Amino acid sequence: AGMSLTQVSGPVYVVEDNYYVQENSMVYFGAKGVTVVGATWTPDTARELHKLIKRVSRKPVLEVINTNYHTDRAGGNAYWKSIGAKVVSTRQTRDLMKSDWAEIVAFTRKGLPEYPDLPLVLPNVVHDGDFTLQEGKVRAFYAGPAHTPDGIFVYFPDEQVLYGNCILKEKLGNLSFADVKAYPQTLERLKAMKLPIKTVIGGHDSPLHGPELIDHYEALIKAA
Ligand SMILES: C[C@H](CS)C(=O)N1CCC[C@@H]1C(=O)O
Ligand SMILES: [Zn+2]
Repeated sequence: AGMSLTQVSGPVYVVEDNYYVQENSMVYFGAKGVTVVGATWTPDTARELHKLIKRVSRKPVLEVINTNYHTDRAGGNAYWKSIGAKVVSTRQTRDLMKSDWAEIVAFTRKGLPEYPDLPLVLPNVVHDGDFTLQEGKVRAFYAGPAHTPDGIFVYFPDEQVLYGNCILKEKLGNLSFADVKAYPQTLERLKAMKLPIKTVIGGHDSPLHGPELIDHYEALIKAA
């Protein structure tokens, strides 16, 4: 399918969005409502994800998390706002989106001319630090700059799943916005947290990996 929504563990699902360059996002099906992790590429791709969500649960989509300011994590925002979902991010992500959205849209369209020239749609729930959703079962945190200055991780403690965002993935990928020297420092700060992790979901390439994906990418970026 153009997009798939698949259970990883209990309420924790992975989204494979095959539009444009494949990106993987996540969904958490909570008792009172649904949390989307990563807005997907466009308002149309967001609508496609919502269609899949409405075959699994009738509960409202409460919020979407922009895990960075880039088009693959924030492009769907207009759609999510249009159906009453809050758009959630860190202060830094919101700040960078405000200043740099035009630039990232232009960059995206250089490789993907078919990609729409999307207007800015900012997060409207903006956090000064780390934050949780779903009564602490969805835990967003910043461990430093990497693929972008602002990219965050999302951890699901009950299921021991870490969403890797654009930070963790199989291939070196795009380094145009990256802090290449900070990248391994951020991955080491992450590993120093000693989170129980059974599964890491890569934000690009094949989603399902073990905790070793962290060390895999760390080795790649040190050689870049
Ligand atoms: C389409 C490009 C290829 S460098 C891409 O993968 N982008 C552009 C912004 C979001 C995403 C990324 O770098 O993770
Ligand atoms: Zn990405």
